[PDB]
Amino acid sequence: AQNTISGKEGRLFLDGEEMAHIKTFEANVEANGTGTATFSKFVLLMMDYVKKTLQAVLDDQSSGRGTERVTLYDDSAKIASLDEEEVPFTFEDFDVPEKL
Amino acid sequence: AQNTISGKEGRLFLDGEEMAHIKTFEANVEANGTGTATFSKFVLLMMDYVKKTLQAVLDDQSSGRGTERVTLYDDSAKIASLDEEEVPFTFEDFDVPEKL
Amino acid sequence: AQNTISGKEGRLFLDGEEMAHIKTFEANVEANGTGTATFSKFVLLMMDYVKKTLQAVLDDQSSGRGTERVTLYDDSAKIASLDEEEVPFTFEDFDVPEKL
Amino acid sequence: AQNTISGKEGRLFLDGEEMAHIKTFEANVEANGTGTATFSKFVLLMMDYVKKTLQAVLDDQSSGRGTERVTLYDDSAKIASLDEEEVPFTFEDFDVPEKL
Amino acid sequence: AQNTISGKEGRLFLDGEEMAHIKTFEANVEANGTGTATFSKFVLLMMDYVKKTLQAVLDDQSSGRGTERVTLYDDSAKIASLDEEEVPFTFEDFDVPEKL
Amino acid sequence: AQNTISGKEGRLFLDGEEMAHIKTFEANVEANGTGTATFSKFVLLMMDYVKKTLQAVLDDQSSGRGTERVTLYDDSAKIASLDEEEVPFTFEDFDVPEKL
Repeated sequence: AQNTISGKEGRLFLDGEEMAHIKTFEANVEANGTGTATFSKFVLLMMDYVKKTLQAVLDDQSSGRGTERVTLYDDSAKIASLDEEEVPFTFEDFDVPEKL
Repeated sequence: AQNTISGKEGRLFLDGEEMAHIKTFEANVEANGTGTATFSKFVLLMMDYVKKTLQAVLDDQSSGRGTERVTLYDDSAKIASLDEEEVPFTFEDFDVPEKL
Repeated sequence: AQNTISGKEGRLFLDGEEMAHIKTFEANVEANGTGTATFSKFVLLMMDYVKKTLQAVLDDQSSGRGTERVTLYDDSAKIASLDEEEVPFTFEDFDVPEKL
Repeated sequence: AQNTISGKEGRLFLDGEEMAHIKTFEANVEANGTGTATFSKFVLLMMDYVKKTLQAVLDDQSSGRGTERVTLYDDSAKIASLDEEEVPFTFEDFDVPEKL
Repeated sequence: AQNTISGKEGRLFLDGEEMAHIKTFEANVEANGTGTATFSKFVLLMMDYVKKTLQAVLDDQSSGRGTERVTLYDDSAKIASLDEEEVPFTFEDFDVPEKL
Repeated sequence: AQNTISGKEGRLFLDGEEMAHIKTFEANVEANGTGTATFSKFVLLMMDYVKKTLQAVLDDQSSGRGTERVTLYDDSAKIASLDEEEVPFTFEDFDVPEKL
């Protein structure tokens, strides 16, 4: 429900390579969880990777503090990706390490 | 129904520590009541606290007077919070102490 | 139906005390009638009063003339008010005394 | 259907007295027909009259020509009017006499 | 479906007389076809004529080229027109003769 | 679902001739796939061709990289096209060759 989490403009890295400037994304801590996000070659490349680390900028308007980075630590999908924009994904842990 | 109450940008304090710059929130005096509100570490931290004092700025457009502060005095939720943005909550008393 | 009536920014007075800067309101001559309106301490105070004279500025776009004041002459509600924003109310007479 | 007709800001006259600056109105030649329109004292006064000549400015965007005046030549309603804004009405003839 | 066609601001001529500055219109090649369009005296006059040549400016955003004129070559309707704005009509051929 | 792909302002070429400045288009890798897109003479001409190579500018907001060109390599439709704007189509391969 409101146990949601989402963040503006982000980038996902496959073991070090940036692979898609993923825009709006919105997860759901179930810190394992499910979520969704919308995303050139590189990006798409990165997507195929996350299919098989998404580091964005948190968009909590409440601003309990200010604005921090959010990372989302951690095959059908792989095939769907062979050709809507809201793609599903399932991180295994989330985090808000630094401010900004 | 219209026995509602809501306020723009607010902050909730857990025994003295600010823990989430909670944005739009909207309660419902049943001054005990139920409500909802949408909210980094600190904020989220504060949320886990209110789960187990929300002091915002009233947004009554009628402006019967001007603009005053609203405080909302005073586990499943705690678990939901482990990972939408509209979170539920149940204050035990509300108040409009000062103007602004 | 169209036998409606409504007016922008208004104020309701309880025997002389202003008690809520009530924003948008919209009545319905049945000049007795029913209506609804959306509304700090003072305002809320005034509300508890009207629960048990709303003088606003008419918002008829037709502008058959120009812009005049509208007054709305003249317990469950009282209890609902102990904690949505569209509150119901039932004036016993309406009026458009002066221009502006 | 599309056999409609409507015009921006208008005024209705009861045998010579302007009685309501009626805003958006939209009729329907059945040049007798039915229609609807949304509309201080004077205006409301005029309304009670038309209940028992609406001269506006045509709002045909097609602009087959330019912009002309539209007049709408020629009791339950009377009672409804004792207290929504879209009021019904039934002209007995319409016209687009002059340009502007 | 997408075998549609439409064009901004246009004018329809009855054997040489302009008779309505018809705004947005949208046809459908079935180059015979059906369509709809929304449209003072003159315009309305022209309408009664087309009831019994619509030359507008094409609004294809794809801009496969640029912006060209569209003409639409070539009684119940006649009666409906005696008093909504989206009127139906059935051209017998369409065309995009010149650019602009 | 999110295995979608779409791109702003594009142009489709029939063996070398530009034939329609096709605006918004949105495909779906099933890199063969199905899709839809909305599109003067030339454009329409090109359309009749693709009916029987669409090269646009990718609109991935995620911006995993920046902004690259997207090409979509490779009769009922032909007939529908004889007269809505969202036309269907079925590319046989997609591509994001260069940046921009």
